[PDB]
Amino acid sequence: LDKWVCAQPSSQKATNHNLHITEKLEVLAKAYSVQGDKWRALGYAKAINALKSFHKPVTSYQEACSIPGIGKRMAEKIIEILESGHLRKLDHISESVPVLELFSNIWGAGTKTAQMWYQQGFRSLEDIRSQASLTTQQAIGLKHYSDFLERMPREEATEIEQTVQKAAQAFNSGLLCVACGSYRRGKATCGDVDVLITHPDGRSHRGIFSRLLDSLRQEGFLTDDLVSQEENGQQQKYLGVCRLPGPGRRHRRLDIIVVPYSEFACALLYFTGSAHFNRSMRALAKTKGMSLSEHALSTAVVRPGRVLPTPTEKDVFRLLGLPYREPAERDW
DNA sequence: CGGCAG
DNA sequence: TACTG
DNA sequence: CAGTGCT
DNA sequence: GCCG
Ligand SMILES: [Cl-]
Ligand SMILES: [Cl-]
Ligand SMILES: [Mg+2]
Ligand SMILES: [Mg+2]
Ligand code: NA
Ligand code: NA
Repeated sequence: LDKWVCAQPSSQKATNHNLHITEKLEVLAKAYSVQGDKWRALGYAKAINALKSFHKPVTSYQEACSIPGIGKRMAEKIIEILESGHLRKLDHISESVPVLELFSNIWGAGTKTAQMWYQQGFRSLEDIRSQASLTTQQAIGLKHYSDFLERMPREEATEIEQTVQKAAQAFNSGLLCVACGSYRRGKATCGDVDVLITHPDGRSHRGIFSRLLDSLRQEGFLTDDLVSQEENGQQQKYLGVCRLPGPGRRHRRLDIIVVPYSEFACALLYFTGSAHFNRSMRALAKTKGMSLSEHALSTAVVRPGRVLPTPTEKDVFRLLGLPYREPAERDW
């Protein structure tokens, strides 16, 4: 399993012997991403991780092609950056890219919405404010534009997780709440706070979003809601905005999901990430005739598959033939 | 040639 | 994979 | 449904 | 973009 990142520790990227190469490829990858070339950007992402994890500085066209995640096209850009120190294509990125990046950083606006605004002639958030037709989400996103681009100290994430846990455990002391995402992976700063809630009795998790959200709204803790389907009663997730009380506090993104205990480990695995780690592991499950989601690890379906027993993260690693990784080692 | 997570 | 419209 | 966001 |  040298071809899968979920099989390796992410700490390999700590000693990156190719920054002068990857720093330029990241710029190309971002241009493709904001321009909508989802797959070309994905390939660039995997090559940047392969290069970041390689043991030595790359020096040879042959050496480069041998690396999984690097083919002929990528090799030639490498040999170009090594020989000449610069990469010519970086001076031929569409001039539209910076504006596209500006717009697609509005929460709720993606590549298709950005490309449309650009075609209609908008070039600044000012134009967007005053001429674009915005969705309820995009309007909130626009209003917290800077805040949603800002990361917070992991100490503030702990306060936010504690706020949620105290509210939830107030009306059911048996609830378990866990902070996931970059927080659980050990990062010093967190872009948002990802809270996982369940009840170990297998049933008391049902019908608690309503109680929890009202409790957290009665405190003024929640300032905006991005996604919160709370009419059908099948609510699985919540995405919104919060702010801790007092001076010098910023608006922070908050994601909550409630899960039945039977799905804890898979829910825990998905929410802890990283995202590329998840896509790698899930891609690995497919090859082994399995299917991994936030709900379960299961076998392929009948042209309804069996659900494999996964009481802990460890068991999901074991069933996929992978060495276990601490959450901090899944930071791909 | 087509998938690329679910 | 779960939302929105 | 297309588009978007979550990890 | 890369991969099988
Ligand atoms: Cl991979
Ligand atoms: Cl576990
Ligand atoms: Mg996060
Ligand atoms: Mg989140
Ligand atoms: Na290769
Ligand atoms: Na966006």
